[PDB]
Amino acid sequence: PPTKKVLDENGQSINGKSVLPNATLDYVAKQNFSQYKGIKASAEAIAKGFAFVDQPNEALAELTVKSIKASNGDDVSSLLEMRHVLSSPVGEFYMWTAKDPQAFYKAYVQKGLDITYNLSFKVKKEFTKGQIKNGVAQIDFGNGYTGNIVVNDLTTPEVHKDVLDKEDGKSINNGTVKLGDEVTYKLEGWVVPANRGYDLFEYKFVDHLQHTHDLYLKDKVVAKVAITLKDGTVIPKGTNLVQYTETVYNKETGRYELAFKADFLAQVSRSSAFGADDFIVVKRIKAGDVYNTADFFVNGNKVKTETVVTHT
Repeated sequence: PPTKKVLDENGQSINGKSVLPNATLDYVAKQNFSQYKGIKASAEAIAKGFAFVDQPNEALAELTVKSIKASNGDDVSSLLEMRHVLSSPVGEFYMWTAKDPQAFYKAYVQKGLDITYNLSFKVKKEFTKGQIKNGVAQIDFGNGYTGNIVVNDLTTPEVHKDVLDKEDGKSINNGTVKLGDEVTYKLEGWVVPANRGYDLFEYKFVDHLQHTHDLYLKDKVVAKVAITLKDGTVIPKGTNLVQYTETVYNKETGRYELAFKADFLAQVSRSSAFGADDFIVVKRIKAGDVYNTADFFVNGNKVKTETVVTHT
């Protein structure tokens, strides 16, 4: 039985874990010949040859073969012929068959030397949920054997903005605000799920404040869920996360950023959820209609909130 794993940056397996739209899926697939060590196959069995099959589902796109190596270190790619088929599998798939069955049998199969295929793919931009699947099979001496299917959920992030009279107050969206008064923008972060196959290096809001009408006073960032770090420390929901963040505000452009420090985010356990809400307090200093939107970035993935309005 041939096998396939899916690996993270650190070379660890993440079969069954969730990933983000910009993931690179790094697959390691094994054509298993170690069980044939010492075999004495007949010549007609040998002449039926050897082939390895990889079948990705509709989620995956741009194949790169990064290497094909035997377990003794040999680069064997020039001994195989790759085909991409599209019409024991029966739809769309990749296949590698040995060009010279005899020589391949002697050098690799009869010696029990497994071949490892390192393949990477991207996710298609129009696959925004469900399961990313990749399966393998192998054909030896004309007999086909399926191996395992590796499965990963694709989670597209999602965020919201509201405008409030103040924190844990009420929405005033499309409402009126007296001149000189304060309002609070709430940016609702995505809860990054437990059972993910990646660590966080970026969790960040960019808010384009309408600086001609709104004066940035201050901000506050709070945990939306209990957060568990790798060493077991639990950070209660509702906790003020300020010292794990950096805020910057350019008064000439209205650009506001709040970002978590990479060193903190690295401490969060892959089996904890993670999320924060950001409250931005502004003072209304001019009459007219005041719009607000934000962008949210999680590990290089960008999404936008809705646009809110208030009137003065």
